[PDB]
Amino acid sequence: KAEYTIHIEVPPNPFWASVGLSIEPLPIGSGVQYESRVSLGYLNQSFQNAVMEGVLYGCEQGLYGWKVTDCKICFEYGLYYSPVSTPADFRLLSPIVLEQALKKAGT
Amino acid sequence: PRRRVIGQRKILPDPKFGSELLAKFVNILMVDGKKSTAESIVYSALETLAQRSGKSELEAFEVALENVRPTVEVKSRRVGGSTYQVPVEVRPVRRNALAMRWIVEAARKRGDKSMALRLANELSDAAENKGTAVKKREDVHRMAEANKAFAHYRWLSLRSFSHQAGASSKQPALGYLN
Amino acid sequence: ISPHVNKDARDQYEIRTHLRLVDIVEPTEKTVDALMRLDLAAGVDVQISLG
Amino acid sequence: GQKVHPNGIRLGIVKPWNSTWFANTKEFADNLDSDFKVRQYLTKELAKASVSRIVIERPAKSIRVTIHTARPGIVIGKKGEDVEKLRKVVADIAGVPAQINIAEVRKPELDAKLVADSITSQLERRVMFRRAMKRAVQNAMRLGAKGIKVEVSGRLGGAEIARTEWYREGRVPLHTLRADIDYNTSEAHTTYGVIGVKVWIFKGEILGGMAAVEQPEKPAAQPKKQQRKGRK
Amino acid sequence: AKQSMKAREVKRVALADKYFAKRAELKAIISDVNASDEDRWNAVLKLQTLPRDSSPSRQRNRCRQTGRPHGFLRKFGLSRIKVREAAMRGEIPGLKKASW
RNA sequence: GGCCGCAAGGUUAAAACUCAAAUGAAUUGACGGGGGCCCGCACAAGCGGUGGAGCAUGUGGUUUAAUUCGAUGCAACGCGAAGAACCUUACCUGGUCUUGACAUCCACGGAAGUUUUCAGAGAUGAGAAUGUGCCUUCGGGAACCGUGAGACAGGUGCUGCAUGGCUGUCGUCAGCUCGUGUUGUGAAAUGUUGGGUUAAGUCCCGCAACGAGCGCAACCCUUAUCCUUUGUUGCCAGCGGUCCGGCCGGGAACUCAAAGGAGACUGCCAGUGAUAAACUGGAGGAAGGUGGGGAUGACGUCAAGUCAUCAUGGCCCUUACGACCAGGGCUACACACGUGCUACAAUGGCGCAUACAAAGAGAAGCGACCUCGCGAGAGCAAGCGGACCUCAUAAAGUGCGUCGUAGUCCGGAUUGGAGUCUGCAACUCGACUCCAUGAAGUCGGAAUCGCUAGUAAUCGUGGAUCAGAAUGCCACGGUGAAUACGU
Repeated sequence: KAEYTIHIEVPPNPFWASVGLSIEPLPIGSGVQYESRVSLGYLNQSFQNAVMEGVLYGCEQGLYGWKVTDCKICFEYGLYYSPVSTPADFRLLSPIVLEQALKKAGT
Repeated sequence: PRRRVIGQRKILPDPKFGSELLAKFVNILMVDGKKSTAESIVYSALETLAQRSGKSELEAFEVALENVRPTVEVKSRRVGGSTYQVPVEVRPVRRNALAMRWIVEAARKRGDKSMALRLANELSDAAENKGTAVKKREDVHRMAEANKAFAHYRWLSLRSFSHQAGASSKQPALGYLN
Repeated sequence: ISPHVNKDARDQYEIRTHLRLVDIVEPTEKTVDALMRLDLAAGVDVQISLG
Repeated sequence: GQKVHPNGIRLGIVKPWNSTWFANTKEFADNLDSDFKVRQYLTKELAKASVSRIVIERPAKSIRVTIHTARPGIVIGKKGEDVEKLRKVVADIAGVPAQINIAEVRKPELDAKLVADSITSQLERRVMFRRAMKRAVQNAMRLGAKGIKVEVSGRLGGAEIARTEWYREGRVPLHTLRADIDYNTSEAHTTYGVIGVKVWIFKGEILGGMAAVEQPEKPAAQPKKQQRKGRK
Repeated sequence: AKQSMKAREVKRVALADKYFAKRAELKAIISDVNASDEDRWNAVLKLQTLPRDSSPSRQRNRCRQTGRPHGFLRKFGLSRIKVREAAMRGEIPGLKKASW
């Protein structure tokens, strides 16, 4: 697993955002399994979802580049910023967090 | 401006020397608010002077006083692209303050067995000066000589104000009459 | 001064109490009460004891 | 920016307190808390309701409660039976006996407290509303006060954000101590949020219930009396 | 704030009490100044240990009306910002703005 | 493509594509390393602190089972959460409960309650003894406890861009605004700008502008010169005992306490100026220009802060974002910062002698004399609810001896040992006292901040909060400067 943010420090701005996951390999033939966490009340209102729609988008990202199989994905934490973030963003963020991680790890 | 105008801050004379300049010399020697100590230092430090010069305390005293501190100093700042320290007359009272600070300044020089002896030190140093500070400051004189440079402005002050001018400074801006 | 934060600020208020000997050194049927109240209350508070 | 309550400044120089009893340090707090308990325990009977708000005294060795109505027939009830039930409700709450209280208000749209709330009740709820304030002011002018301001906030018009409107007539000085006068500020609940109302009423240059200084002593203090000189 | 912290404090006042409170008068002479040993040992000193909690250390308390802690006066038993309100409001007798 | 010229170059002069405007003018807002002008400790003219050293303390960083956060240049960091062993508490580990620790409707079984043993870290569980109350028609009912269901309670749990109430800050800055008339097709102008003057849209003068409201300013608190009533828990001039406390006989001149009254308006005189307003000079006055200080924060704003006072909508768990208990954590650690403390001494330290305060708390509390101990402190105990008492010979300062720049006769972080204190309990991780030990520090970079006089600088005291426990915060009195040309 892993975390990813889009935050920057040189311009006035900060462009924050950020999420942390657990992506862990499963027994062969288990397929694709989902958990959140922060969606109890904080991530969630349309944001629960999205992060799940983000994984479904993420099926068209990767290293080889396509589909997830197996594996379980857990949305452990994250932080939006209210006047720039939306459901989404999260999602756009969440398949980048999933791609980076898969790149870090190795496929 | 500021705005706002008001100056120095009145002082009583401090009880030994009956003078406001003495403090004033107490503070300009004072640290922190210990005026009792600091008075005790200034009278000790003059009693040593102080034995260190002359034979008394006050004769220093004016030698340091004279140093030490002046008559000139410098004013800032700024003129075109730069800032300069241009010479002016001190401030009559400040200076001092000049300084009283130079004699205490520094001191502090430092060294250390008593203030303080440090007074002080210098009065002995300064003061004869020859003391540090007297050299202080000379630096004032530096200066500043540096700076002599000029300051006026820059064109406008030197700048645009033609009056009597010989400048053409300050006054409106003047033609004939009415 | 704020519900939350802060420098600085803070905050300032007062209350507070006048007092106290009136304070009288002896009771009387009309000063008894009040004496009753005075306490009856509330806006005043009254002690009577000699101590 | 932010302001003082006209109020409150304020008290003890132009305006009475809130409650009026002695407590503290060993009983002050607690109490103060009883309170606070009276509040909440009595005021849910008042809320239905024309009471604006209440004042507490505490005399004692009782409690407490002076009530300004608004309304008074609606809180007194048939032959006074409720004012006896009011309270019995004091108490309950609390540790002493409790007494009610009467209060009369008020010129009722003069307030604020009762004017607000009258517009808070319309906004609760919700009605066309908006309006309301205009109104309320007219109202209040109206019945009495030399000027009145009203302000209504929270979110306004149903919403997404937040919000606020005001009106206001005559006025209304602010810094004049001071005085007085008033004043407020009351809220809240509705299905979209909290709703809030302020009211400020300038009565003119008139003296208050006190304050701050007493009248002159020298008439007070006179020199002609006998004394101390103690301590004997 | 929470109703559990309020609560707890009123439970704790409470219990404590039966214990503190009465205990404490014993502590300390049964250990500490004091104590004989017969004590302190613990055990006799378990009289202090068993209730805990009821202890003043904890009892604390805190406000209270709002309940909250670490932000109240206490002389009034009140929060704080609620003292403050309150004050404007005049709900506390004699209490006013502040100036000097 | 054509045309002109030796030619660079000139000339005639498109289209496809593409954007949703581009463009002239004027008004309002806002801005300038454009002009004029006024002011603020804004800068100078000065004084003193701050950066380097060690520590106090909050935030960030690193770390951890956990280290509760929010805030984050102004608008954050000794702030809100004013005093985290525990509780408080957010967090972690382990134990443990599910109509619940708290709460309402309803029914069923028991009065509430008291006493008591044992397992267990305790929560919790089981056993044993014991009371039989209150209202009453003595039927029955209520209180309080236990059990049980549909609801539901509970949530320091999210959302401050859902919202109220409250607050920061520009800043006590001099501004803000409406009605009517006039003026412009209009934004809007006029008034609110001009002239004199001011701390100021302050005051006065004057014009197609006029009329009116809010802010500025008074009120109201505080400080102190004076007039006056009064006299203990206060005072003491002339009288008196007391080997010297107004203790007490005595006294009311006086201090003080705190109640009422007087005073300041450029008023008055002289000068300037539009014979204005105002300003300068002077007398009178305790004080001269709201005498000084405070409360006071308009209109408007950062799409400011507040789910952590409080309120309350939305969203969400109750198989718990609830709740009980023992222990742990909030305090860990090669870091960095914001803010604070303390020293480097000699107009300082140390030992002895020694003078002059304000303010504030105290009914399971404060506390002298006296007794015990080296001492924290404890014992004993007058007094008191404080104008009645204690902190208390306040310290700096004053008198005397001593030190000579030596890392000291300074500093005294660190570190060993022992004693005292609150509390269930001082292991991580509190405070105080005694003995011993011992380090950086020689007045500190790029740099920087507060202050115009009873101010700064500098010395001590008290309180909230508070079982106990500040070098922060709030308030107090002592000593008490330098300099202010210039703009």
